[PDB]
Amino acid sequence: MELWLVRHGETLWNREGRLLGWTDLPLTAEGEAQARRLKGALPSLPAFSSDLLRARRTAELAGFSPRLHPELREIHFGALEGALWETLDPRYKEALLRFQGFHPPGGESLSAFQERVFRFLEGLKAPAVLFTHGGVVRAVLRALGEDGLVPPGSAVAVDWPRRVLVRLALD
Repeated sequence: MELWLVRHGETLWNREGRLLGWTDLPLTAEGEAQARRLKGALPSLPAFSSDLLRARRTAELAGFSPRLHPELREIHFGALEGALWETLDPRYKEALLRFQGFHPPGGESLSAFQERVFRFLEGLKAPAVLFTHGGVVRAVLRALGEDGLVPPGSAVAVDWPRRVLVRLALD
């Protein structure tokens, strides 16, 4: 199934390097610029979006009127929301780098996050554009044998659940 996953534009915590999950930050001026650039670079397909502000705003600026789904939200970091990556305990850093065995207090485990994301994707019966988050895109890429956290305001098209089709980044 052809699915286009879009990572929302940048927020302040992108440059600050803080874990950004359910904290509802708005896009920065540049983030909105990145979103605008997506308009015309994404196919006209039904759209779904994380209900978090930065994702919804990215979808709007990209020219879409998506159906909101909490299932497309970034992982919930719990007590780690807002934590600087730099000073994150090595055990948490490794869990996030290896994408396994991560369950922050008051948050969501990586395995539960994956279950949530993949269950949502399984329900998509036709091609669509999904406005979402870095962790969601990473979960999909990693499950397809590819690594890397695509830049803010960029997109990746995949043939779910078989392979990545194209990675699209604009300047």
